[PDB]
Amino acid sequence: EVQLVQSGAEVKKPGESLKISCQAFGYGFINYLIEWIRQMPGQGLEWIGLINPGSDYTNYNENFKGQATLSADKSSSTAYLQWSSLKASDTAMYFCARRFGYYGSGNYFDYWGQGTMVTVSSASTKGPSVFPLAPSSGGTAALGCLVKDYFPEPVTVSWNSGALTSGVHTFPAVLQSSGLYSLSSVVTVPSSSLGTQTYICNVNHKPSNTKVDKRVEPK
Amino acid sequence: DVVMTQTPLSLPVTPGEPASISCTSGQSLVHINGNTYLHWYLQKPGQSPKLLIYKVSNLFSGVPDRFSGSGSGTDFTLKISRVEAEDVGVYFCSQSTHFPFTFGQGTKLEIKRTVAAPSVFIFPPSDEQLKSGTASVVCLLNNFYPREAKVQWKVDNALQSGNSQESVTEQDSKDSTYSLSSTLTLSKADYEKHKVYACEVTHQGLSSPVTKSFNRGE
Ligand SMILES: CCCCCCCCCCCCCC(=O)OC[C@@H](O)COP(=O)(O)O
Repeated sequence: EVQLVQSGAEVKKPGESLKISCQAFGYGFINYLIEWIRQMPGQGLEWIGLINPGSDYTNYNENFKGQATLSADKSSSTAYLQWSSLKASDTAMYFCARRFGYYGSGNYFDYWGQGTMVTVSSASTKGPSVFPLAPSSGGTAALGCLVKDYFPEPVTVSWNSGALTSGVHTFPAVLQSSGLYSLSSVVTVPSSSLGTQTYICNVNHKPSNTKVDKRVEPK
Repeated sequence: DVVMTQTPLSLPVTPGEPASISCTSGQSLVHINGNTYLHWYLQKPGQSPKLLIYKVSNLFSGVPDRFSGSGSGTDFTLKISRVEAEDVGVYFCSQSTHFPFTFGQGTKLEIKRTVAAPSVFIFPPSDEQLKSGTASVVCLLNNFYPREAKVQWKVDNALQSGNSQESVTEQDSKDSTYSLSSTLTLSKADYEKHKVYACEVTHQGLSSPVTKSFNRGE
């Protein structure tokens, strides 16, 4: 089994540069054809380029030439993508992949790195505020937590320390005009339980070392 | 560059029925070497794409023979003999005949189920939030199908614009429904100016538009 392991998530300011890695494991790195492909917010695949570490062979998407630089270190079996003059619109998941061998080789691979999430923004790290979405009306009631004004992505939300998963909906974050993210997490529960059962949403924002438990109660 | 155009953009499918998806390239994908390097990928949310079919019609190892690919030159088709639940996600066509390598914009396969009206809920801003100087008002549309829905915000009967954002769940793997949140954001100063806050929802499942509201206070 061949695997590609990419470097960790990156947060960058507009105008800065980045360099992310794609580490290969298996003999024969020198004959690999490594491609880089980015993917925008639940969007399309943008092909950046291809590199053959065993030679000077590279091919770049013209649209990214002179932002993007592909390189490879044969002694460490690592491929790299450098990107200069980063823009907010460069925010994306960046994948490395090994799909092909030389034309005529009969080789079809489907090796993908796990992806490197890259966020480009002038915003500073900030933990969320957590506000209750209180239930009100015997059938089923909805309640939740609004998780507001954090940066960067992601936050995790559980209910009652992961004891409640059924009927929970945790929405994708939206980026506000302030440059901070916001999301809601909701659950539908029996109406009759509301007087008796406790509901607490548990919010973790790793990038800010933020842990918040918010008890959601009627009224 | 070789532009790849996929249709349809969305394909609701009922398990057991056939499905077919189209990819057109802006130029022939026949390589000088005689081969046609057109491939099909399937991507699931949060994951990398996975190869299904290479060189028009060859099944990648592990891919079941309910998948097939056909076509030539500029016109290509992926087909599924009988759809299964696992076939859901975004299909991409891919060419590696000409640099720069390119991809189609994707076709999303989702489960078709009977029409289900949303359950609608409105949430006033919390006292806690109000103290910090801002008001968020949340409207929840829960467990509906199909995805098309209209949410309008009325504040004292006046239509709001430019101050709300919507977010939508991925299709539920078990009940095949969506849920949607719409969040109206106001300054505290602007929120206390008005009384009636209303969320109006339009959906195929409802006879006429459904409205949840509260009066600021109560
Ligand atoms: C002396 C020249 C060597 C330098 C060449 C390095 C760059 C190679 C770029 C090749 C792009 C390959 C795209 C592709 O689609 O590959 C398919 C092959 O896997 C198998 O081909 P086939 O099915 O055996 O024809």
